[PDB]
Amino acid sequence: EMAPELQLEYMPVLFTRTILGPQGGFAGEERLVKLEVARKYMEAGHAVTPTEELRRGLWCYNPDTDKYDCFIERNEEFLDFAARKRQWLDVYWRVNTGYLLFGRQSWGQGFLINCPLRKRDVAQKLWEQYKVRIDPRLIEFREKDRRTGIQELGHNWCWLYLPGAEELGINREVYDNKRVKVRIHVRKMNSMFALY
Amino acid sequence: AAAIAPGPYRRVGNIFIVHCDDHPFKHSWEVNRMLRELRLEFKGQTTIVPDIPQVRKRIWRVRHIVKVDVLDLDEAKALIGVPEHISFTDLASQLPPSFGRVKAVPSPVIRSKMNFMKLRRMRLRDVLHRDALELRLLELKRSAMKNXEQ
Amino acid sequence: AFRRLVKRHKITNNQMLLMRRREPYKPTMKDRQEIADRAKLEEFERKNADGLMFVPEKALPPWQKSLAHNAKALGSRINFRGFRVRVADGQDEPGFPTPFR
Amino acid sequence: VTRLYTSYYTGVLYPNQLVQPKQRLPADVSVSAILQKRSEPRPYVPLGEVAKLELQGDYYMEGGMFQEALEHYGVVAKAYNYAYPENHAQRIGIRIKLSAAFRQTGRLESSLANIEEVLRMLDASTRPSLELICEALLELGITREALGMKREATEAYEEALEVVNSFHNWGESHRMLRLLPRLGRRFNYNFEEKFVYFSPFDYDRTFALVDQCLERAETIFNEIGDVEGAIRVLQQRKEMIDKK
Amino acid sequence: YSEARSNYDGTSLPAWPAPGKKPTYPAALSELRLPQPRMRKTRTEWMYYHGHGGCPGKYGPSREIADFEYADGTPASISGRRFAFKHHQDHLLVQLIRAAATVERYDASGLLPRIPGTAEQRNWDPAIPLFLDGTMVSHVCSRVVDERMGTPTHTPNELANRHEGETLEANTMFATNDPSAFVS
Amino acid sequence: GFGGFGMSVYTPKKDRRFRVQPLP
Amino acid sequence: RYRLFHPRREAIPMHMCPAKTIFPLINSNNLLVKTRNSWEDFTGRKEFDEDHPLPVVGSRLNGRTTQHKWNHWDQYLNPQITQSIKDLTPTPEYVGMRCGHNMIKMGWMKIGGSWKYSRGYNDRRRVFARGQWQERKMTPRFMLAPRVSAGG
Amino acid sequence: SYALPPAVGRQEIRGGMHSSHSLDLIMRQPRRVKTPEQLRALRDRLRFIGVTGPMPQATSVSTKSYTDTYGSRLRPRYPESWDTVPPHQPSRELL
Amino acid sequence: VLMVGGPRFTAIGRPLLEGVRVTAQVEEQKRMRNVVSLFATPGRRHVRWVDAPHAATIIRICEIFYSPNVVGELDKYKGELLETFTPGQHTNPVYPVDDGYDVFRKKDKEAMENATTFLDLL
Amino acid sequence: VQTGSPTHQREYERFHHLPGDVRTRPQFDFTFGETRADRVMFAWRKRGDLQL
Amino acid sequence: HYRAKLELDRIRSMLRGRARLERKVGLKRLFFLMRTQTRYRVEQQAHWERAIVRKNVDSAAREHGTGWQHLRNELGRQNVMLLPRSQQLLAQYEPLAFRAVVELCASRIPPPPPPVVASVPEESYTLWPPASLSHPAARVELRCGVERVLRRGPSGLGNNVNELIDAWKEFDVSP
RNA sequence: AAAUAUUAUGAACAAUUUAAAAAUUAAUCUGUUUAACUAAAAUGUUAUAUAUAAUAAUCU
Ligand SMILES: [Mg+2]
Ligand SMILES: [Mg+2]
Ligand SMILES: [Mg+2]
Repeated sequence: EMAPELQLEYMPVLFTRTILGPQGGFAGEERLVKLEVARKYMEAGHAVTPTEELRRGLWCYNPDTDKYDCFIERNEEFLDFAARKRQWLDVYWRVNTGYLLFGRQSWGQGFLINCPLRKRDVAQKLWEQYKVRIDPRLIEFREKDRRTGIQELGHNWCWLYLPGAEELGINREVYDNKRVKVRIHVRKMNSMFALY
Repeated sequence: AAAIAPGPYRRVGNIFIVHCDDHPFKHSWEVNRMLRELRLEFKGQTTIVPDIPQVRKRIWRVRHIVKVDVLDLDEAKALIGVPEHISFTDLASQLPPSFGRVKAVPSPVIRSKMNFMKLRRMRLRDVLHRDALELRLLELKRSAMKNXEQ
Repeated sequence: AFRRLVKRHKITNNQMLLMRRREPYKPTMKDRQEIADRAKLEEFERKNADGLMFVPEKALPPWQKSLAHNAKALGSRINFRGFRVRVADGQDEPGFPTPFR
Repeated sequence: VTRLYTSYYTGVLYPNQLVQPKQRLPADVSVSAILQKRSEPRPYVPLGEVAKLELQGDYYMEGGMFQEALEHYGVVAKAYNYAYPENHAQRIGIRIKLSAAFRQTGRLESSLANIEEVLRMLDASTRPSLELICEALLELGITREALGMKREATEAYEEALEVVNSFHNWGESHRMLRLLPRLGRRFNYNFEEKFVYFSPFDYDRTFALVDQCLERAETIFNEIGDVEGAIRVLQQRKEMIDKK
Repeated sequence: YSEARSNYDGTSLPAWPAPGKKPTYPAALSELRLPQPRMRKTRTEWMYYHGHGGCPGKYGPSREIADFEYADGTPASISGRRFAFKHHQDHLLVQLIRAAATVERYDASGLLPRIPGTAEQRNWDPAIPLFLDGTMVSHVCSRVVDERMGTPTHTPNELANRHEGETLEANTMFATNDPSAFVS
Repeated sequence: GFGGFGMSVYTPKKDRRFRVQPLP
Repeated sequence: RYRLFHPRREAIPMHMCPAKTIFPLINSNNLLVKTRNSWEDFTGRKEFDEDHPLPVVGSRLNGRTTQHKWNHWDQYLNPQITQSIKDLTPTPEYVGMRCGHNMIKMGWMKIGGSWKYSRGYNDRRRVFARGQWQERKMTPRFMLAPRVSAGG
Repeated sequence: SYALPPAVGRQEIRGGMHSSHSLDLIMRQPRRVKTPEQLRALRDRLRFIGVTGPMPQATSVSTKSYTDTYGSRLRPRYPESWDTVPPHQPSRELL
Repeated sequence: VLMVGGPRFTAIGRPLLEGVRVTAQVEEQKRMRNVVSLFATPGRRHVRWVDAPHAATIIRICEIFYSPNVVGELDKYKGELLETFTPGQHTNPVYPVDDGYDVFRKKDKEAMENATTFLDLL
Repeated sequence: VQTGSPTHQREYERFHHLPGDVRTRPQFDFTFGETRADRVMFAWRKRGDLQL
Repeated sequence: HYRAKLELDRIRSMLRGRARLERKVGLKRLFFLMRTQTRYRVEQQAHWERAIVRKNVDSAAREHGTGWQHLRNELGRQNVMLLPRSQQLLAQYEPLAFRAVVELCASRIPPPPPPVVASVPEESYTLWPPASLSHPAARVELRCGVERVLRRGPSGLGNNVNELIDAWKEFDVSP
């Protein structure tokens, strides 16, 4: 359905190994990846060209023995499960990779903030700069932040609990399959983006 | 009562009443430009604007300096003394376009020449009245002298 | 090198005592310099959207018109087609096909 | 800086706001004598509320709701007759409006009766307003031409002309408005101050009344077939606008 | 005499209840959407409630009613500031009427979208649901204002490098349908 | 306090107006 | 409190300015429009009744007015009032003698005003000149251009 | 809908009277135009006076307009007082 | 008219009263004592002398008349409109602030603490 | 900032506009008795190797 | 450079000593005095004056058992619109009226209802003409105007409204 | 936007940056004056000295 002039810059790719990122995919996915990214994948061995027998079934990377000896039949339910596990791993990677910037007001050169950050604001910035929709109930502040919040100016962090991990089997690859560490950085911005 | 409302359906929009609660000049020039587009020049000013996406974007950009109230079309028709069979398009067509500060011109020199052209058109209306009087009198005199000679 | 004697303005609203800048909705100096550069560049690109239209000798700048006229008035006095004088000055070559060309 | 005029902006003081007096008829000459020489050849009253009512009545008359204008005029005319003594300017003016409303509703006989009563009150008055007498006999002429008395309507219009040409000052309306273009000191911007213009149809209502009188007279003369009368009326109208 | 009107027509609600019945009282708390904190209305809020916008001597009977009148009932004359205030009221009414007419013509032409808010507001606020399936210096100024105020923050290049044209997709695996998560 | 670390301080003239009494 | 939470509908109450102020006949099926288009078209105060005229209490713009001197239009319309040599005034485009200082980059300053912000005006009065901002690095155009001939 | 009151699908310090009490009462009372037939039967009789263009004489012939009687430059002398503020300078209104 | 009162009554208009005839006579119209504003910035050389004679009308109030329209007796503490009116009995009686429980309550003199008022409407 | 006499406003309350230990009352007070040679009025509690 | 020498030379009598004797010293003194007094009148006098008035009204209310805070908030609630100057004048010269105001504020009397939005009558939706009578809404408005005329002040027009409405019939000439 | 007049008021390191010093041992800089009268007017510096704390006894 993609226009031909755009599709010229892509190529169909079957992912042999799960890769996180905007140009990645789960093991056994037919995906239109860009030319350079697909070249990198095929050079690293994490992807192949989608032949018909490969679309029927494909050998995938087995992390237990560190070899590509794990054959997988591409089924409807398998594609559904793999897409869901990929979504879980992807949101974990997004939340755990980078910082979360909060531009707020602070009177003078003080050490604290005027209005402390709450779980609503944390989820707002998550959706804003990570494109992640969550409910604020999953956010847990530190012990020093349970009372007021992220009122401290500078490098902060909190916990983000991700409940559905045991059903997908994400206990091994992730350092902690129950919660994520959300690095937060609050900056005194008196510019137009203060709003507080 | 547990069923869906029958009969034809009418679409009803909204209008915003925006009030500037802080000094606009204390912020960057871009927020000041957005407030100028909203027609808010000083703290404590109130304007009425449509609910179009442009106005929504302006209000979203200045949402920390203004207080906005919403009134639907029926609510405004009730707030002012206008019947329900009379819309707002006919009232807008009735009200004159020569109301104070008729437009936003790109330059005060353009504003000056617009006022000059208004005065010039008034003077031209009077001159054309007098000249039409003169032309009608001339044609009447011509016809009268022709009918008298004949 | 700006006016050290500040301009005075009739204060009609008490907030004019507080405001420091005369037109707050107007972009700052460097910002409007960049805006003017960008607008003039866009206008120049619009003007050059079509190719360089070659121009006859009469619609030339004064410092080229009479030179190009005198360089070939001798050959123009004798009416025959195909006479060209390769004058040094004039319009430069665009480097690509042009609809006016 | 441009002005958005969002907040309340107090008006400016300009010489065009000078309170212009009313042209008064001399005490010696009388409207009764003019008509004869033409035929020869206070208690408390809520005046604010009745003024609201009269404004609403003339709004109805201008919008075309003649019966409502007539009843409003009747109420406010009762109020004025109670509030003012005999032969008063506001009294005669409001019954002028009342006769106009009667004529517009179609009660032409009562309109003529009221306008004749207006004429006799003007005769009884000492120094009536020129605008008042001109408007009164203009309503008289319109009522006559509605009844079918076209010659008498033309006579009323011509007597309006002969009163305004003998007792009205054509230059007093723009005495303080004539040197106003000399206040402008800027030529690149704000140069409309050098071209400020004030229409005489707004600062001399007697001029507009007589203009309408002559327009209706010319229309009646064209309908009848009196080229001489039409030429005379158009000449006088041109002379009036030229004087202005 | 004396004049007392809170309305243009002079009409009003019954000031006193029926004899022997409990009266009706206005809301004493400030009209704040959150249930807490609860704060009694200030005097300025009471003025706004009773119709004098803000301070006294503005948008109320104390300014609309005539200042005086003659003993014989004759009203006063029209002041220049009175005419200016009438023009100001007319300007407010014209603003309202023109805004409503603009909304009506936009709805007739079909320029009102079915999705609430603008794209910037949708990208910023997560409480909005997901809806799937002459001169030119002033124009350049508007364009640069849009470029500066559209995206207040960028996605970190470690996730999606925007210089290569890489963008992240909405990951709604842990989202919720009820708005109570953002309301409460 | 509205002082701050970087901001310089000044000596404000003490307000000597007549104050209303507090209420329960 | 200065953070007031009230419906901003109250900031502009329409209780005293309904639609009937603009359309007096709106309650009927008529739409006669009667507006005050601006504050400029104010003809002035007018007496409601003859018995109560307006007072004669002058304003500054109305009272602080000198006497009238015959101008060119008056003298051209009636040559009888040209009785003195002072009537023979020059063209009206002539303002008068120079009454100020055209101090550069400041405008036309008033005599006896501020002099502390003008030394370019002193260097304009005295023929002494400067301007090496263009010469500090590059040579002038007459030095860069060659001569086509010994006569030019 | 045409029949239902405008204050039916409203999404919404309770029990006390607010400043918008009469407005809320008008919004709660049922609508006075029930059908588009009544809407058009009321709107067709709506007449515009200051409109640019000709107007019909369907009902009466002898009834003339105020402009047809007194021209366009002439206005009725309005009572000018603090309560009655008429539109001064009828020539300034023409653009 | 905001309020009309006397030695025996007081009509508190909220916000204004209706039915009051306050007639006065305009005696003078003149400029009050001039207030001179001297604006002189110490930096520049420019001084502005602004005279302000505050114009004012001097009026002598000739007569004050009041004819109200009463609806009925109004209860102050209950807040209701009383359908019956009895001038012999106090509508809202008062009681002394002394219950004996407050030990550290500052006691005033007994004559002021136990003092009943009279009946004015009789 | 000094706003009152030592009876109403204490000497360490002048720096209340600053964050930190100046908003707490000190542990030691040398104002009463023999005046210190270096005129040390107050001393806060030792925060590690630093004492204010 | 203007220094108002000719204007300030007349007021050297109000000074004393060297300022009264010598012209330059007196001119400097009077210039400083006028400038400082202008500054005080512009940005400092109103604060002191309104504080005095507020203190007087607060003491008057404390003599009755309330304070300026509650009194001001309840005056705003009851919609009395009495400036602090008028409150002070009542407190000093009409103590009975001030106490009546305090009693009104302290009582549980319902404050006046908010202003009513102008409503359009049901006669506006009447098909007119129904196929020489007035519009029903216009007649209703005329009756309301007549009632509003007759409510304000006693007049000889009479308390009847029908005979006052039927005045064009009185002016009419029966054919 | 043109035609004219003038222009010497003068910063060295470090950090970050194809996005934000957000490193507070970091400042990102042109100050400051500016007010017709009478009224109205919404603004903020208080301290809390004990809970991983304080006050106390037995015994190994
Ligand atoms: Mg030579
Ligand atoms: Mg003051
Ligand atoms: Mg240039």
